[PDB]
Formats: sequence, C-alpha cells, structure tokens
Amino acid sequence: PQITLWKRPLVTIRIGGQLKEALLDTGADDTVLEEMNLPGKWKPKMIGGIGGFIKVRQYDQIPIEICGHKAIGTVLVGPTPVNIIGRNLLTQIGCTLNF
Amino acid sequence: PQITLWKRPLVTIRIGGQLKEALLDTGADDTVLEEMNLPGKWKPKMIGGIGGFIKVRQYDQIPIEICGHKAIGTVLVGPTPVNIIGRNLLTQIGCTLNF
Ligand SMILES: CNC(=O)CCC(=O)N[C@@H](Cc1ccccc1)[C@H](O)CN(CC1CC1)S(=O)(=O)c1cccc(OC)c1
Repeated sequence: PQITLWKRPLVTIRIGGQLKEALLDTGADDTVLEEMNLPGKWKPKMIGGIGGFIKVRQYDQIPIEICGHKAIGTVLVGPTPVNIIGRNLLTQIGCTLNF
Repeated sequence: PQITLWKRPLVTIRIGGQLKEALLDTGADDTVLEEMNLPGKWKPKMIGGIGGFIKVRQYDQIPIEICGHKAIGTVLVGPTPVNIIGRNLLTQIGCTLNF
C-alpha cells in the first residue's frame, strides 16, 4: 500500500499466532514490542530512545507478518510506549519513504 | 525522491539560519529538534518515548525547509539526541510510506 501520514501509520501484525497493532516507525533502528511472551531463547539488551535507555529481551529470527508482508528478524520486547516496527523489518517488507 | 531504510533516513533541513541533519520519522507525531535558541514565544511541553519523557519548548508556525521542500508548523525544541521530522511536517512535504 501507499500510506499517508495525516494519521499514525498503525498496521495489524501477526506474531506468535497473535494479532497486534504496531506503528511503522522509520525513526526506529529496531523493532520493539510491548511486554509479551515469545518462544525460544532470548538475550538481555539495552536500547536508547528519546527519553533514555531501557532493558529489553532480544529474540532473534522471529517471523512477523506486517500488513500482509512476511518478515523474519530480530524482535525486542520491553517497555516501549507502543509496538513499533523498525527499519530492520521495514526493509524486509520493501518499505521506502517517498515524496 | 525515494528513500530506502537500509540506513537511518537522515536528510538536510534548514531552520533559522542553521542547516541540520534530521530523521524523516513516521513514528513521530511531532517535530523535535536539538536544543537551539530560536526567537519567539513558546510553551513548555513534555513528550514521551523509549526511556521516558523529555521537556521541550513548543514554537508554533516556524518555517523549515526539508530537502528543498518548504514547510511551516510546530517545532518542539529540547534535549533530544537526534533531530526528528515528525508527521506534522512530513505531510506538508508530501511524504508517504510505500511497500
Ligand atoms: C535502538 N534505538 C532506536 O531504534 C530508537 C527508537 C526510537 O525511540 N525512535 C524514535 C526516534 C528517535 C529518538 C531518539 C533517538 C533515535 C531515534 C521514534 O521514531 C519516535 N519516538 C516515538 C516512538 C514510539 C517510540 S519519539 O522520538 O519518542 C517521539 C517523537 C515525537 C513525539 C513523540 O511523542 C508525542 C515521541
């Protein structure tokens, strides 16, 4: 799709069999989801945003379907204000900015 | 132009007499610039993201040029680690997400 920006670019994602709403976030390097359970190994990590740093759990090689497009990559889980899809997965689904 | 997301979507912007590098950020409702002593009236504001909140100064109707496209609107100024062009200005320069 072409998505305009007068509204938040919120899309439905499917991950671990569950449907969630998430924000397409070109200002995010990484994909960060609110507290949830995911299967398999994870590693502690820290990431920075506008207000400082948080601790997250890094899950590698996780499939997510983002607005009908498949990605498999790194998903960070922690106290983000909202589920965000970052550039690591935006690139996988062929997302560009255009003006 | 079309901007891929392999790297951060940083572009040159102009505000006041200063050229700066700024992120084209679909995940940002607002435009948030690094500390700078702009003229005019402002109002205090708090904005929140990963890590928590920062205190900013809200300046209204500030002209900004983003990649040679003219925009004018609200700019938040404060101790952000990166200059952020948010949706309030991205719409003005005709920016969309496409995949
Ligand atoms: C590994 N770190 C990252 O991927 C950064 C994630 C991130 O927080 N991105 C943000 C931009 C940023 C901030 C600080 C440094 C670098 C980029 C993000 O794209 C925009 N952020 C909101 C997203 C939910 C997090 S935000 O910067 O916090 C923001 C901007 C404008 C208005 C806001 O609230 C009204 C909030």
